[PDB]
Amino acid sequence: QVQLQESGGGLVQPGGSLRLSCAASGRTISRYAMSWFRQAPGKEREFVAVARRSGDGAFYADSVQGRFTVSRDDAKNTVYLQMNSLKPEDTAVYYCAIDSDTFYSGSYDYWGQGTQVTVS
Amino acid sequence: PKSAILLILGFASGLPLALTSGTLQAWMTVENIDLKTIWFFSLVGQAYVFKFLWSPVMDRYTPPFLGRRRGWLVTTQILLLIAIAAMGFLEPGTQLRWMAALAVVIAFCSASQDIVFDAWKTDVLPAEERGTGAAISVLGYRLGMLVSGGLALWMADKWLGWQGMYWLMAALLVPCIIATLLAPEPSADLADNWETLNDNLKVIEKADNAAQVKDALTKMRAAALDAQKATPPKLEDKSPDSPEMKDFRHGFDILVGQIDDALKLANEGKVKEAQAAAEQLKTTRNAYIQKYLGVPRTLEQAVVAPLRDFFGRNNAWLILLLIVLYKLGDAFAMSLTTTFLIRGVGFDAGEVGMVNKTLGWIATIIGALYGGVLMQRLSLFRALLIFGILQGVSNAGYWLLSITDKHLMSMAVAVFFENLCGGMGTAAFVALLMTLCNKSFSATQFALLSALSAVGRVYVGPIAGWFVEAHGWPTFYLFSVFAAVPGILLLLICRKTLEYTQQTESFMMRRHFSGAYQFALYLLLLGCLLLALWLIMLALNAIDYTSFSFLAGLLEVAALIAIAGVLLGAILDYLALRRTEE
Amino acid sequence: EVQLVESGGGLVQPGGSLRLSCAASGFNVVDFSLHWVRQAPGKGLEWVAYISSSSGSTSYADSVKGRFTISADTSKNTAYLQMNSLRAEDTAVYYCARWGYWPGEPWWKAFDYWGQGTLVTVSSASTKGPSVFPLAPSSKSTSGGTAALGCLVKDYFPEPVTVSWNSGALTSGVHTFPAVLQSSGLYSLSSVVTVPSSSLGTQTYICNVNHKPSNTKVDKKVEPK
Amino acid sequence: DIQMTQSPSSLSASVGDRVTITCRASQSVSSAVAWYQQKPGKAPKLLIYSASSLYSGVPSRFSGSRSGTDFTLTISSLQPEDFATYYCQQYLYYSLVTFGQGTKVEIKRTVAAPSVFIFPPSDSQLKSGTASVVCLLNNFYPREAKVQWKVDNALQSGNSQESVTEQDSKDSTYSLSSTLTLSKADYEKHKVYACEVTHQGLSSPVTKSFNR
Repeated sequence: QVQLQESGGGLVQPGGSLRLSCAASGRTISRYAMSWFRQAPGKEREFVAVARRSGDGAFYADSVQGRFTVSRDDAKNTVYLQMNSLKPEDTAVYYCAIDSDTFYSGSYDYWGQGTQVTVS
Repeated sequence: PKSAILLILGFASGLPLALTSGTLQAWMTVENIDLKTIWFFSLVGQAYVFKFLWSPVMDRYTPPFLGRRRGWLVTTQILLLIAIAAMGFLEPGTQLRWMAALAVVIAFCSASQDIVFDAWKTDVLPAEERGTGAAISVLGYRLGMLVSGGLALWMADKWLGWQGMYWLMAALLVPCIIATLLAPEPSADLADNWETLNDNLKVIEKADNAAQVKDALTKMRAAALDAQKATPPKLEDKSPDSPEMKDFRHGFDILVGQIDDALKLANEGKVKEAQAAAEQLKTTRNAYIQKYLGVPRTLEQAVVAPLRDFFGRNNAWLILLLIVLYKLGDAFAMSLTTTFLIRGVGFDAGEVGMVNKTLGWIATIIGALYGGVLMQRLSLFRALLIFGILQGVSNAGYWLLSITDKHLMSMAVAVFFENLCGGMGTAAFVALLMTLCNKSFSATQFALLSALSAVGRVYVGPIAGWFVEAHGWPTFYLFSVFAAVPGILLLLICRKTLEYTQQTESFMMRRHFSGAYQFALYLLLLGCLLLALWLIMLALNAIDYTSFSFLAGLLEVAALIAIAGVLLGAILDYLALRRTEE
Repeated sequence: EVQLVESGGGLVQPGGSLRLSCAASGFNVVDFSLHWVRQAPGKGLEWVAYISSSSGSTSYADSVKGRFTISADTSKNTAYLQMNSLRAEDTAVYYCARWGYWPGEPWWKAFDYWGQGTLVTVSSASTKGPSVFPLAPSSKSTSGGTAALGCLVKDYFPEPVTVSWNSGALTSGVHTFPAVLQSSGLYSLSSVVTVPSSSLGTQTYICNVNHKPSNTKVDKKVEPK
Repeated sequence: DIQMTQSPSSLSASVGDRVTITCRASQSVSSAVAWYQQKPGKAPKLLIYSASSLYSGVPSRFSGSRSGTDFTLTISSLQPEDFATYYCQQYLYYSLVTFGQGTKVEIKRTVAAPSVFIFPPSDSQLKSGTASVVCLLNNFYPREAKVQWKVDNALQSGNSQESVTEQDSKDSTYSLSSTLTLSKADYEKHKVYACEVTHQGLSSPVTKSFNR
């Protein structure tokens, strides 16, 4: 079968931090690009970060320098998103995007619930 | 990055030592084999002592791949892997076979690897990183000894076995092979570049097919451009834009001009006029613009050149005396430390020996690393002086132990301190040795200097035993403390040459005094020939056909002659240094 | 007053012959060997030929040898490259670089001064009048937002086209769109600009088009006849 | 034709990170290697010569070095003006001049989300016998994207031409173009111009149309 494992979210205290993990079991992680998606109530589904096959390429968003951090774990086959100094507007639903096709079009056939980091 | 390379290369240089001495003897004892009177053995140990013999081949010949150092390293390492795998495949079940012969081959390959690795270390490291490189290489070599001695033996005992152990060691050596493939390569221009110049010029004379004129002339042009920026021998100290350097540049300028002229003719399809142009190039070669050239193209030079290089310098004999007697105190302490702990004090052999092993290992590693960092932050002479004084003073811990009570903590503290100071002195000594070489004949000179350092350490046993059995232990250790003063005196005597080499980075050339240096060299050569004759006589005596008693007198006569030559050379060197001072 | 100007693109027979000139002002062609370098559209550089007038030496690349011939005149202070029996792969931008004399630092700073390039294109294209027009501000497209104006063309016999807006007074906002392939074998860009409509009745719509090899200058505006 | 076997063959680094470019000479060349920077639509400029030496006029940001037959060019502080194409040329003899391949690396900075715009011409273009429209991704990064023409939910292929634009030396934009050119006969089947684009920066494809 195909399953996506997500963790985290919930109430976040002010001035703190958070660390979320995303993994997929039943699908080959290798050779496909893993991306994260943010959404505050007032923005679009803004970008977070994307990683190509292994560590060959990696792209980052507005809120990566100083605010978020992306970690790749080869042993556990999972990706970690790290937060810092959450603004009160950061009430953010997080989506985990796995592309089953090499075209990188962004088509999502396997639906995932996604995490939700809500502040205040 | 470079430090990882140094660590892994030191690991490689230390890996093959144990399989020819300890693991092999364990394998024989398990299989009920004596490993005696095989007539090939007792030469495995002699490879490491006499590895300086086949050194000039390592720097005379440039293999046709990688560089001069890296190519030799890869060939030696792959030969080692093939030999070790063959040793694993061989089965002494039927009989001993040529197992000792394979061991001798492996010993020779390992000694060659040591030579080439030392030469590469000398060539690549900068002045500041010499201590750090020495410390990391020492760390790697001790790690190699540790893994080969106990860990591999245990693994063969429990899981792998004697059959798979050697394949494991080969598989562990492979990553260092890709490491040295990835390693940096130094620069070596003048003699080699002029040699390829001459080779292609001679090929131009035989050129008949109208196409190898162009490629040959291209090779000559690249070589001439490379050799333009290098410095010639006897002009090393006059490096910063000297008039002689300017004339060197001017001559190579004209040479490249003539190469372009001949290449212009050969691009037009002409051959005969191209040949005449190369003839004109050779004619202008013969003129007075030829001021400096190289050692190669003769067999005798490949051997004679490093010796004349080293013994033409100034401070050549004082450096020899410093190398002979700098770590004398550590040798005197180590020669009978364990006998002292067993008989001079009432301690058990097993636990005390094991704790001494661990403490000495850790303490010498820490001392070497701390000395490397401090030497990175300091000059060489000051660090040598500080570390020599410290290693001389630390010996007194054993006198303190021998007069004091019988607590284990005091012994542990004294051992830790002594091994720490030993590591510091070791790092400084290897830094000095890497400084003293030439980067053209680095392999031969480094091997000779290392063997010379070990020579002074060899003859400590009988005197230490006689002193300890005649006068006692506390007197012996007070004497051992008092023995570290000559090395410090030698360091303080020759500080001017050390600072000159630290500043200008080039060794000077001796010119004063009469041909007494030649007489001293003749004395040394005669002593070496007498030692060779004595060794051949001992080899003939090994067959047990006839035994003689005058060999003992011959050996000491040769030793006295050699030492007299060295002392005369050293006093002349010091007199010349005080003469140029005055 | 110092520069190195190249010329020579023009109308020739396809697969025929054509001579290019490289005239250098500020330095004489005697003192520096003159090299012709070709860069194909989209690919890397490659050295084509050289001439040295000090010794009369001359050389050509293997893939072009036997057909080209490079000469020079020092009284007129220029060099020439005559190309005969051209092939389809020959079309490229030709730069006329210089190289100093051996010995010295002049030799080591190879190709220190370069040239703006000349697009020598070989083809069997013919002559027909192009049609350059500004985008009329039609209300149907993107009603209620910013106007997507621009200047779009249909052909040009010489590919190099110099487009400027309002006599070269403004540059921001117009996306210079690289020419797309036509089934007719020519190239027709469409430089579009996305700007607010605050200047529909105040700022006039002036588009300037310059064809240098064709020596043609066109001013385009949406005005009644 | 012989190159060292290496597992990591690509690089991905952001602005302000030290960057290096390397090229190896096939045979010994000495220190005769020069480094040129060519900005789009201009003749190349001499950055480095002798592989380590520098003249006047160039910023002190760029540096070079050689080891063996390897030559390297280093940039310490990446800048908005450093995005051009870079060539290493060996220039041993007049006739044996050879150029390298060239290395161009795009712009890494804070992400402005892509803008999808449709650019149809007026209906007056039909007089000339053709109709060509543009669909463009304005101010987007990274490069990987594609466009199709879902006009009335009908797939189009062949007549759609895709091209990414570089930061030219005039306007310094970042746009991606999909141009459709159709004839008068094709005008009877498609009336409203709609483009659907898929980008890494678009979680869902964008469909855009204009009303006439």
